[PDB]
Amino acid sequence: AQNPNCNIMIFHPTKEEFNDFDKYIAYMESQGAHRAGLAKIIPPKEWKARETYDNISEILIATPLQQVASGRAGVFTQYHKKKKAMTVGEYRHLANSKKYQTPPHQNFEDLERKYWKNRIYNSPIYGADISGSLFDENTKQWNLGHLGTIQDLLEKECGVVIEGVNTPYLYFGMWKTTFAWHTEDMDLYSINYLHLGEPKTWYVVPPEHGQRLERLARELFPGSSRGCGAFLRHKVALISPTVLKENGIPFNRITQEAGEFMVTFPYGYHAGFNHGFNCAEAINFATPRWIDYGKMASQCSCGEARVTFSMDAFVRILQPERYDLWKRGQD
Ligand SMILES: O=C(O)CNC(=O)C(=O)O
Ligand SMILES: [Mg+2]
Ligand code: NI
Ligand SMILES: [Zn+2]
Repeated sequence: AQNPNCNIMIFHPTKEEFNDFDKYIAYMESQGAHRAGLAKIIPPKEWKARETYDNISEILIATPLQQVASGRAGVFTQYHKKKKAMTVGEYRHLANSKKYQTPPHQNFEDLERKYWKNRIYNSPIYGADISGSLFDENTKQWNLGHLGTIQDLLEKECGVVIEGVNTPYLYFGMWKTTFAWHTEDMDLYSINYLHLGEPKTWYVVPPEHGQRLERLARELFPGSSRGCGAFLRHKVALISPTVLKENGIPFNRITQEAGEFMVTFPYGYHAGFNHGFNCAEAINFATPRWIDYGKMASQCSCGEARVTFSMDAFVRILQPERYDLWKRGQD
């Protein structure tokens, strides 16, 4: 078995190897990359996502989210308070202000220390889940707006034709902006490209150990756990690396820098934070190996997690028994 310790692998494809997305994903998994739940892909030195980022300030962040934390430094929830719309220009200016900017620090490790020590005492503002793309339409390789769609994958593998579309989302982050512990909708893959700015640190639990994370989360967030059998789908819970180590949860960590891709694999729980002003683009995707994960994925039926138009059809076809009660939570 490849990668038995489930370490995060880092790939350096050639421009030749970067031409066929599906085949490179299949390659990574032949080397055991999926066992970690997360891989990094450094694009060939000749590749670019677009020529410059000079004109992005006019993107609108229609609903910035102020991420308000409750709990203790290593175990907290966050609630997203909706703020007034602002442009990316305005946001970047806000991220760079004295109140919100990245503090002085020695290196990534010192900054990680400061994040976990001090996160709860500040409420950074996140521009998340904005439909759109920053890839140039002439970028042909690893263009997150030109991937084959999950609906087409399900059609090719399973023969069923469904409604729905699959498009990317932009995330504008600042220091301390946080993504809580989650897997993807329907335990899909994700791919994330860091277009510009400061890094993003990731924590990940190997898919084969995901249930151990869930068991800890039920113990750490006991009221949430009673309210919904899949409350991690709410994307509100944070657990520090220190806490994970204390409870023997297997995990890994890695820092993504501008110009790099990350791929999360089915049922790879991940969480993380932003080091400073940045912009990432991400999208979900599927492969043939995903299908069984999609069949077994948990669902939020309490009605908090409230998920896309396209997810309906995945639940309808892959989880027909759930379909009934799940759409009660989604209606
Ligand atoms: O970048 C972020 O804020 C969150 N991204 C993801 O969870 C992902 O790409 O799967
Ligand atoms: Mg613009
Ligand atoms: Ni994710
Ligand atoms: Zn729920």
